[PDB]
Amino acid sequence: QVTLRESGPALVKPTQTLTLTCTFSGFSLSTAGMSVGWIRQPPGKALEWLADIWWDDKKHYNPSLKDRLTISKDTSANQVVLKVTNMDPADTATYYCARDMIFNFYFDVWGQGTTVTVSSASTKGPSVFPLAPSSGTAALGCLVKDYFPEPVTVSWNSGALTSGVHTFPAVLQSSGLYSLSSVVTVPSSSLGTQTYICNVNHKPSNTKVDKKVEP
Amino acid sequence: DIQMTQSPSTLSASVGDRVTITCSASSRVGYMHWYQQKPGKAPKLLIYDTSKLASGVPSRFSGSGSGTAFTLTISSLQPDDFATYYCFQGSGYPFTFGGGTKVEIKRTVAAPSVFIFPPSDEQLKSGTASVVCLLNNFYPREAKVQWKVDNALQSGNSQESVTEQDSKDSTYSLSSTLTLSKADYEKHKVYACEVTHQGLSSPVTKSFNR
Amino acid sequence: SDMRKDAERRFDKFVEAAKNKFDKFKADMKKLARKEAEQARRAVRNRLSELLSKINDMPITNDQKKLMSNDVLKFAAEAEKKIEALAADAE
Repeated sequence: QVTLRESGPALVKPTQTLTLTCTFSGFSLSTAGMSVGWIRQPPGKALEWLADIWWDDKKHYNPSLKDRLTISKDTSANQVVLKVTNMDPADTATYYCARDMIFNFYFDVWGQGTTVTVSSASTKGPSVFPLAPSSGTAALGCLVKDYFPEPVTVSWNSGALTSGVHTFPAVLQSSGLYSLSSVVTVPSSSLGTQTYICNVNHKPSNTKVDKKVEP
Repeated sequence: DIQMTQSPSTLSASVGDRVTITCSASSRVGYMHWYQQKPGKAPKLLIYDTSKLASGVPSRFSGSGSGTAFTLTISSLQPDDFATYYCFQGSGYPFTFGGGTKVEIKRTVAAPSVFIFPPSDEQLKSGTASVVCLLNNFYPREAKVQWKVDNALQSGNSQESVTEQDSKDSTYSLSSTLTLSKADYEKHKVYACEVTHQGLSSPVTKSFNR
Repeated sequence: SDMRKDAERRFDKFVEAAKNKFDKFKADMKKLARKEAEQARRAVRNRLSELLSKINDMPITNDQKKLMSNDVLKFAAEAEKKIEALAADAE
């Protein structure tokens, strides 16, 4: 089971340095042939390779990030660190680490990615309001309002309700805070008997909220 | 440094169609790799060393080519092949990806199921009132969503947001969010969402009072 | 080009050192033959590793580092197989 997991801040002020860390398992940078690389994806744009490091400690960097990158390894901890200096708004992206081999020269396993927003604004947690059904099929949901930065996750009944769920992409409101709704269809019959709770997680502010949605 | 051009950048096709994506490079590469990326997921390797299949990849996928010109082929498109597909070269530093190609699915028409939600009491305690309209599971994406408020047609004060195409049934869902002050909200009585869409023979209106 | 031939030979040599030592074994002991197995696999791995380092240090293209590293992996693996077969001849 090769796994990688990117970690670091969700939010960085312009001109400051971003420090990202990949933690992996199921392989090792002490093994001959092994490599770890970093790739980023701006929201709605193309993948862009940034850097890699090899088991013999040889490094490469994308010239487009001219001199703002330092990659380094800690073999014993199974950790690769990437430092990006003088962050500007165009560096806002999802950052991924992935595993490469001298046999491959391609990435076969990726982390889930970590989202970085470059902004002068401050972290702010969401408020959650139920979208109540009234009175075949009924719908209900949660409005998740006034948070910064991206992302939030939403689940229903702690993962036990997944079918019929739509969680919409967020919109940046004129106030500079994001809003989105998550909704689900259920059969009318289950209203008033089956409990519906929506679990909102906003890691960049460490907020968790659980909202009961009743008629 | 090697740049790749993918064509097309966007593509719609029905389930069962043969689909072809070409990736021409700026100079010779010994190999071309292909990634598939779904809505907010990490890229998954799909095809490597030009034509070899990665694991958990169905046989309907394949690649070919050499030098500067390469192709990715899907031999019979499925709803879960909805994704963005990127070519990638590791033959030279810096490594580079193509700009991508969005594959969308075409299917039969499906009308939205429409729902309207009044603002919660909890929210109204703050200054704002958010009135929400849901259009659920429809095709195609095209839809008019109108707000009437005591029959005045609103303007400039709602935002639309749409989901990515579903990976099992290929439909869309959409929410329209009419935002108001509590002051403006309590002034008026009857709030209405009016949906027009190709699968509705005449528009559909959902509404409420208070 | 000649790097193929040098490695294919060097790896063949490893399985002969095994072929010899297993045959005099064939001519505390089950313990001994499992020790020899672990050593000779450790020799194949180490040599693989050594070659990959030398390959990655060469001023060549990635495609070439890739052809060479895969050539060398395949022989090293063919050797682990051939040597794994000799342990079975004991076990």
